[PDB]
Amino acid sequence: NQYDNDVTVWSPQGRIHQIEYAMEAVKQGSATVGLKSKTHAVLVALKRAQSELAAHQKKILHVDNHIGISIAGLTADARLLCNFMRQECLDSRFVFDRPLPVSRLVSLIGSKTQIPTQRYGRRPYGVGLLIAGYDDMGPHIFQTCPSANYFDCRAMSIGARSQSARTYLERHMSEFMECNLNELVKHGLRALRETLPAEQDLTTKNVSIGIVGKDLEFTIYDDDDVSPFLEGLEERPQ
Amino acid sequence: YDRGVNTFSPEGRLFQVEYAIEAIKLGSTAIGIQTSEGVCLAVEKRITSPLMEPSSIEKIVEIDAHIGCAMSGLIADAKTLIDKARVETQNHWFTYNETMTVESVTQAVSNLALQFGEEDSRPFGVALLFGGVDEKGPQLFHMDPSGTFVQCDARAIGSASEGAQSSLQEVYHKSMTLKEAIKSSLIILKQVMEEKLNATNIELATVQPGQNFHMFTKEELEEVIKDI
Amino acid sequence: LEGRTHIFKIHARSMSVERDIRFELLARLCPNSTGAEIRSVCTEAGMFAIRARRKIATEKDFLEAVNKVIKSYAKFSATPRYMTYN
Amino acid sequence: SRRYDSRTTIFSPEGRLYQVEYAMEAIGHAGTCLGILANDGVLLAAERRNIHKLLDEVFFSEKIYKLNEDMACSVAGITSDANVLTNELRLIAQRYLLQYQEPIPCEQLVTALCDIKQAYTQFGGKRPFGVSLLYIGWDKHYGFQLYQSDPSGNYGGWKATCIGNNSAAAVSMLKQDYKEGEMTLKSALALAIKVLNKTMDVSKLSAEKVEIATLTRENGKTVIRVLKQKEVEQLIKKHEEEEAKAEREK
Amino acid sequence: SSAGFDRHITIFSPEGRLYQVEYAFKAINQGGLTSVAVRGKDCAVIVTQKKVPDKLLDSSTVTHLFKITENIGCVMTGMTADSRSQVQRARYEAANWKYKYGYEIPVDMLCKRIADISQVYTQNAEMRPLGCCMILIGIDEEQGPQVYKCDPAGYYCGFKATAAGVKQTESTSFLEKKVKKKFDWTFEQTVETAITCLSTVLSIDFKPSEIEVGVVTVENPKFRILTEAEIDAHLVALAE
Amino acid sequence: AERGYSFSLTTFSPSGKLVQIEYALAAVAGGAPSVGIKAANGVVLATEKKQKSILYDERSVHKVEPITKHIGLVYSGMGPDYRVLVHRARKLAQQYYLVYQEPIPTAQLVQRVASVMQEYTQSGGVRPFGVSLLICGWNEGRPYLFQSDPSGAYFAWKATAMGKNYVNGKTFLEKRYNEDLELEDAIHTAILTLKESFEGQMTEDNIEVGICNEAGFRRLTPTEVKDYLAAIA
Amino acid sequence: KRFDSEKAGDREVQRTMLELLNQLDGFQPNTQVKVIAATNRVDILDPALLRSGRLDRKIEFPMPNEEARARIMQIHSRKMNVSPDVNYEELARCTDDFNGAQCKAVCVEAGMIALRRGATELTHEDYMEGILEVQAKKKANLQYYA
Amino acid sequence: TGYDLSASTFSPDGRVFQVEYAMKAVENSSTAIGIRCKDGVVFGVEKLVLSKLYEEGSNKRLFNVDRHVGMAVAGLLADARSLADIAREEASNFRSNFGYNIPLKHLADRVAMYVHAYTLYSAVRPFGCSFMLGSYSVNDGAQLYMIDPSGVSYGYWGCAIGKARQAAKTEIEKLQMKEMTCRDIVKEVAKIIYIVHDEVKDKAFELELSWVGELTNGRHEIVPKDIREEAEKYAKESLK
Amino acid sequence: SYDRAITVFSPDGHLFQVEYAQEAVKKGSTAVGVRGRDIVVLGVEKKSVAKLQDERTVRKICALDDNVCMAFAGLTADARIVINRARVECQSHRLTVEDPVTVEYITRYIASLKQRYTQSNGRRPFGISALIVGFDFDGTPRLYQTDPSGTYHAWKANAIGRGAKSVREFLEKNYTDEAIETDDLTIKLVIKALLEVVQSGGKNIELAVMRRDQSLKILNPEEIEKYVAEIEKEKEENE
Ligand SMILES: Nc1ncnc2c1ncn2[C@@H]1O[C@H](COP(=O)(O)OP(=O)(O)OP(=O)(O)O)[C@@H](O)[C@H]1O
Repeated sequence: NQYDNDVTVWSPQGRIHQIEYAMEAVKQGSATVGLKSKTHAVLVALKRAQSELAAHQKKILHVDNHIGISIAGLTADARLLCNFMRQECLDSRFVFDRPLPVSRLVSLIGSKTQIPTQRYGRRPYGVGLLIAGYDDMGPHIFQTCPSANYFDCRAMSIGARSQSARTYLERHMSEFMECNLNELVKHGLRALRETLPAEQDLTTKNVSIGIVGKDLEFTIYDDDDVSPFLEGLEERPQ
Repeated sequence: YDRGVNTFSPEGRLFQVEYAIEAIKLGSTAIGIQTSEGVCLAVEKRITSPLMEPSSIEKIVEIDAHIGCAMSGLIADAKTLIDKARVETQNHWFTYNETMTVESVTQAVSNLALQFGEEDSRPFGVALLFGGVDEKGPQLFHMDPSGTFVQCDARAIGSASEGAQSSLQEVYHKSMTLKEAIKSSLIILKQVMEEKLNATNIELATVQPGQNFHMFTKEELEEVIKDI
Repeated sequence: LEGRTHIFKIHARSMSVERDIRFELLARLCPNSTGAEIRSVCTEAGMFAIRARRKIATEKDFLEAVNKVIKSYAKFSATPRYMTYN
Repeated sequence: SRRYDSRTTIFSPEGRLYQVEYAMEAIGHAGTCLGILANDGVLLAAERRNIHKLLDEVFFSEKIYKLNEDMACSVAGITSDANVLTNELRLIAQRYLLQYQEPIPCEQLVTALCDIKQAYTQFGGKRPFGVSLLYIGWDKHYGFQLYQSDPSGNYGGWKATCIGNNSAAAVSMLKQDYKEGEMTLKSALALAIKVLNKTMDVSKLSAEKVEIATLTRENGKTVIRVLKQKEVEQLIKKHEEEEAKAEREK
Repeated sequence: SSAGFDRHITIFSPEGRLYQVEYAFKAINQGGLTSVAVRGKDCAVIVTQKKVPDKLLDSSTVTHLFKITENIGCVMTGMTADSRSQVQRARYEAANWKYKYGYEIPVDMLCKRIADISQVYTQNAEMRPLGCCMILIGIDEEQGPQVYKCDPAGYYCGFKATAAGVKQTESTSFLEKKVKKKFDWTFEQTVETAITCLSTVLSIDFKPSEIEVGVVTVENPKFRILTEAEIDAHLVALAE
Repeated sequence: AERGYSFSLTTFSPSGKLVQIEYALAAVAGGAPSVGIKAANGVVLATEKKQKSILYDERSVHKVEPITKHIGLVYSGMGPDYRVLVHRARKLAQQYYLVYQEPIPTAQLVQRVASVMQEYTQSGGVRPFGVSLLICGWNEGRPYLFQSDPSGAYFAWKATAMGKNYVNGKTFLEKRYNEDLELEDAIHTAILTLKESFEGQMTEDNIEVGICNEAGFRRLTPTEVKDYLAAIA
Repeated sequence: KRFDSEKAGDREVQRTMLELLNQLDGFQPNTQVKVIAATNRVDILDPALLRSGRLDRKIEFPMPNEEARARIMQIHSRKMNVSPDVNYEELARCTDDFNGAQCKAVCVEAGMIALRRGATELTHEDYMEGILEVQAKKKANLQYYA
Repeated sequence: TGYDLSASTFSPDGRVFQVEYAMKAVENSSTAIGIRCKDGVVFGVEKLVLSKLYEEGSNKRLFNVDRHVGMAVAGLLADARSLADIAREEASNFRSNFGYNIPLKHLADRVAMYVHAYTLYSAVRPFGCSFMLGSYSVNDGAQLYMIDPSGVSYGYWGCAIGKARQAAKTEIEKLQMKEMTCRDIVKEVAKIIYIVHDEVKDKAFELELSWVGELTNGRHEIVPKDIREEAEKYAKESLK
Repeated sequence: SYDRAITVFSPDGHLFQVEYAQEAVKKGSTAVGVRGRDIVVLGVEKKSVAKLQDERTVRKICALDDNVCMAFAGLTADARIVINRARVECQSHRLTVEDPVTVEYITRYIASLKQRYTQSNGRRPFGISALIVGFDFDGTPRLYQTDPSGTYHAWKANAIGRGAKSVREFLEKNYTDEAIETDDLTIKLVIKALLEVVQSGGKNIELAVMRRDQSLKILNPEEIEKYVAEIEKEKEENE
């Protein structure tokens, strides 16, 4: 047990447990599913609260005009990178007078979190960011992990028991590329409805939804903005 | 098996942050309440001996003219955050010619919520209750030593945060007037105090758009006492 | 926090308990006391009862000694279990 | 690196300073000095742990180190560990003369060096100074003054001292000798001779192993008399006749 | 003796000995190489080799011969990772002396300035001692050639003929008796004895293409080494 | 605590003794014998250098590394950290030489170096110098011989010795050497006390005798070493 | 065999094993009646175990894959009742590092709650309920961690 | 007993446990190989498939550092992009102060001094990335270098990292390599790529291929699937 | 072996270097003090004076200004640090804005400086405390305290050290509201606590009284010698 003390030690299997322990903080986050189609992208998050009267904690928040994002895990290191996220945005918007494609943009975040995962005494950053943005080639859905590995996809699901959403996704996510914004949002929440316990809501204000497009600027939709999205759907079976 | 306290333990999460939560057990508790008419907040000074002077220790301080606040746990720990937060709202009124209202104070403190670190220091275990009146009217916000800001309309801290909020979440239905919640708080106050209620035991925090400031006054603190 | 009174319920049958005693009041003052450390509460109750020659023990009677029995016994060791495995 | 840190600076669970308690055990050993009240002068004496006669003794003042022409300090501890503090306080005493042009008083001279030893105890985890040295001098206000330094960063200054191990039989005798001041500078030195003769381990009052330096107040030179060991032997045999005279009573 | 965490850092021991530093003894064993230095009257000859486990091995890239200066070359042992970081430092101070001083380099005392940087490596709080072993030749004016072998303890060492390493202990045993007595040394005499001193150790005696023989002799002072041509001729010359 | 920049590793034992500094004395005891004698006109040093193999030539590596033209010196025990303070003393002796314009005495080399050497031991993360320096030279017409230690304490000895069995060679230098003698007689007993722990073979390369003349230090070549000692002492 | 001996607590057997290994070496007729050996960890392995008569077939068992973890839980339950309405895909993918013996405890805990539930019928969501139950760890939750 | 804690300390067996754990850390990653023909250098990367996982052509370990240089990397992907930016910034310093193509020999040497340095300090940690460096030029030619986390700089005609199959580099000697023009080479390597690494471990997978050499006039880019299309064309019919 | 943490702190509910530093407080020298409308009195004892040394070197009370007095309990090592520190603080305060801030600037200086002194790494918390003595402007008294956690607080009575010094503050509560109307009895309270506190030697006892805005002076053995005689007489009047 004396060889497990420090961070620098690689396991007898060759793995650093500190990144794995930071993966636990991402799993304890709310269930959220980001996704994109071949035309428009929709990301959905879940709001949580410690007490009844406490307002539901927001996750999806607007940063760039064409880039929406969700959040999970450590909020501290997220708000830090959040101020750093605003920075690089206005940087290219000032010098280059153009936005930043999400491809090369996240490559800076992965390198930003590389130093704290290396030097002794530094800690990784638990991060649940699901990034959806539009460059000239269309939408992109990346992922974020304390290992600093972002994977381009059409959709991903993170948070508590969010693997159940992927199982609904893998067959549907291939068929969700052709659907317009309207049915996509309600089909989007159909993925997260099995991620919550089936015996209770799933209310209007406990869920986060946002939509962004090539010609559509990303707008946060919550509380009464979800009412048109939740209406006209079928309940889960028994 | 204590590694760096910052190192994300086997469970895992920060040690010192997990420890600083227990630091609330060694200090008194408060009770927040919010209403459309105004925001009222109560506390207990936890007087051990009569030698303690009531105005010496105060658990409610006003960060901005219209923005009050409440501390938790220790005193001097919040005092560094309290006093420095007063510089924040003042410079905002210098650049924008308008003071921070109930919101830009939160993000100001939320950015500094965890500044701690070993290399490149120690996080405070003091919970903060942010009151005030913004353009949306009277509002009360809450934050925790872990650093995550979650909006809590009426929040209680201290070791009584468990019990005091349990009955408090039921009575927050919007059909209750501000005057009904004022006397509802002292019911929980007399239950959580071992010493009989006196002028030196407790204080009140009430802020309203029309009546101000206020802050709070003197000799009106003793009127709610004898009514117990 | 609401279960510390259950160990006081079985101890409420010990000796003679006054009806003014509130078990929910002293429960919060003694964290991580289980049933062993609050077994001394009703002990120190009867302990100082015969020391003072009195018969029963009111809440305020022993709880004044209970706030001492937690702190004065925490001077040498505060009885953490975190440091055992750590 | 938290396990490699031995928590030198940080305290002990018992309330004592963990590093300082083991520090002062070296002060009880090694250096041996003494001090007493004297009129129109002050005397200092020390016994060497280097007293082995194979040395050259070309250093002249060794354990007696003289920081300034008007001030000397008797050191107890490691030589080079103290030599860092010597030139330091020597410069502190010299920088005082620079911005002032007036001799540095003894009060603030001790509080300045004790804080230097304290800085390493309070932070940095650095090795604290295990050197405890005396102080002598004169000022226009309080006159003759005696002081002592402690490893914890405190001034141990009094009008008497016991350093660091032996002199025991003379210690309690100094409390019977507590009659304050006299001179006849040779009479106060005579009292110091019965201390060195009786309480020495090999006794015999070896002259080459000890050195006596006396500061005589003089206006305005303040002449410091450093004995050449030629007049020490006659000073040794001076009180040995008095000590033989003191035993004539009983 | 060991007490506390001293096993986990680089410092002294309760008995005043060393552990980390002495674990660098076998740090050369993982490489499993050998280098022997032989110096003559006007010449100095180094003998080394390399292992070829696979036919994909390139002779130029896996070449263990390092050239510091045109006049003065070198060779290493042990793991080649730590050696390369010391290569540029041997080139660095070289160019410093060529620039500032402008002559044939401290053929004698250069090992002091190199071992100083090598001692900084050892004297650092937490850093790798870099157990690579430095070996240099030398050229001076009317001093004849020079041979120097430095070890990563931070000290300067060099002599006529020196061999230190895994199997180099048995190689010096033959060189002690071979040099004296009394004898002189010519060009081919030092090249022929480079194998015989190793012949007391292993000397599998196979195709010379794998072994590299460093040679420096004073005609044109510039250090240099041939390719595969007459090294085999010197290998068949010593065996009659 | 704090950085990790190597705070002091030296602590105090329950009796107050130094931990790793006293262990550096074991390297001095486990080192090589070095002797020196202060008598009359000047100081004489006798060191011991023996090759572990027949392939080592002593004409290259020199044990005596004089700090100044008039100042010689030798060492005992442990090289790698020795050359650090040597060259450091070369840079440090210049401030006294440039500002005060004078061939700095050995006593000032003792005060300045031992202060930095003591500060080096106070600084942690680094192993203290295991080198015991014998400082000699000629100043103000009267030479000096001073001995330092890893802890920094400086002494003064007529005839001193270090290394293996240094307490036995110190008694021989206390008896056979007394009062003061000429440099020629000083070289005699300096080799005799060096031949104590020396092997049964003594040649020009086995022992090297440095001498500090009143005219300043002059390092004798192995020639004069084999001429006077052959026939040692 | 430790490093510095003697000796361990396994004394009689470490001589017995190397004797069990010895008669395989010195005596050829011992090739009769093949012997199977089993270990729960590879941390300590005697290099003498390598031989024809000694340990030969060696295959490292990792945690079974998602297809195998779903299988074994069903094939351990073939002796007992298996609940219908099961996708078998969801319970498979949610299992990471979970032991096969713990998969048996999943149907146990799901069968223990069937008592207080009053109905012996189980649902596909009850599997993943008992799957996440035993691991990761128990029983606490994440607070104060932001 | 804790000798593997500090990366600045040795081990009782006289080596670096931090590197021994780093060597097998790259082995657990998917296979990324490399090979060099006469006028070119070939790279390859395997992309594993478990569930879906995501869009094809994502997070490919093939990167382009410079005009004539490229990256075939294995191990942890985030540590590779950091070394990709360091090699990119180093290539930016060479194109600035000088302005011509950075030689592959010293480009690997600069990274060799970096990867070696992080292994020396206990503060930082070693690298879990073992990558391949290769390039071609008209004035240089085709070279390929194999860099290991220990910091050893060297190269062969070919090397293999990632998964332990290693049978995909066996058929290369059964086919013409240095004789071929690097064009048909692309499809000649991919035959056993599909055969070995059996579907029992991973049901599905995906292959990336990159090349740099004369046909691109020194430029480096990933060979498209539609052009010349014979990459995966000949790969499907060569499985038997 | 030795298993402990430092900062901060421990799940057991109590800090380490903080409340343990309170043991280095309570073990400090016994000292008392009171406040009044005109003359404020203080006291110190348990200095273990052997009669053979100089009393001015062991003096436990200094003054930043004639208005504000310093009283601390603990080791004298960190004392001169704070003495050099705080005097420069109240100096730079004297420098700009000549009219000083009243009692809330200085009491929060050492308190907050000690709070951040437990904050940054490489800073070991002080195991000593202090209580400010003096008089507020317009004839009001001022007294406060310093806490290892940095919390400033005002007391009606100063009781620290052993349990014998706590009786001195108990006797002040027996004077109720009116007492004392003469300064004679207020000084005699220290002469009465001289017997109760410590070894009752009549030596280590030292006091100074500041009447209104007049700068106090150390009591010479004349006034306090006369008030020591009435302390036993006033206790005999109650019999
Ligand atoms: N909630 C409770 N109800 C009843 N009794 C309790 C409770 N908590 C503690 N006790 C009593 O406290 C006493 C002390 O327990 P004890 O210290 O012997 O546990 P333990 O056997 O040491 O635990 P472990 O084996 O984990 O070390 C027990 O006899 C028990 O009866």
